[PDB]
Parts: sequence; structure tokens; C-alpha cells
Amino acid sequence: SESELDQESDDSFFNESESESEADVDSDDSDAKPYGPDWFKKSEFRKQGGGSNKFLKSSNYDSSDEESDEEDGKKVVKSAKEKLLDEMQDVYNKISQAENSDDWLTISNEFDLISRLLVRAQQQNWGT
Repeated sequence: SESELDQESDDSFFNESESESEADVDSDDSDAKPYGPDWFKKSEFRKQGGGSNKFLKSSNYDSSDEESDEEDGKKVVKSAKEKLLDEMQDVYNKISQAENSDDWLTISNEFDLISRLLVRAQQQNWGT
């Protein structure tokens, strides 16, 4: 059995598909409004109807409303009574006693115009 051979042959080798080239990477970040007007200044706002209020009350005249709406008296001692005695002789005549309990209404219905001290003598609105 005889045969022959040869080594001048090939079937596979390297081959490139690329050569001169380049590449890169990039990134970015920012913060601002996309649109819309605005102001940086702060402030505060307030108003009122003049800061006060009026009423329909008025001075006395010929028409009236009521003659009695309270107890007829309460007694009085050690007060503005002690600077009101001896100023007069007729409407003072009960004031030197002041314990009568039931005549103080009748006198206060005229003392409104005689003396504002008599109202203070019976009421004693000093803050106690």
C-alpha cells in the first residue's frame, strides 16, 4: 500500500472588520424655572371700616318710654354722699339718714339732673 502527501495548504486565519475609530460619553444637570413671572419680595395686607362703630342713641325729649324697671332702693353709707350733704336743704333732707330702703328710686328719678355724685354715692363703682 502506497500514497502521497502535501503541506502547501490553508483553510482559516484572522481578518479584521474595523480600524480607525473613536468614542465618548457625556452628562449634564441644572435647576431653574421652565416659565412664569414671580417676585422675591414678601409682604402683608390688611384694612378695616375706620376701626370703630356708631349707635342710634340720642338726648332726652318730650315722649318718654318707662317710669320704673328696678328695685325701689338699696340703702347707702360711707361714700360720695359725704361730699354731697349740706349743698341744699330740701332734696338733701333724706340723705342724712340714707337707710330708708324705698325712697331712693323717687329721688334718683330727679338726681340725674341735680348731681352725678349722688348716682356714685349709691352705686360706688370705684373698682372695690
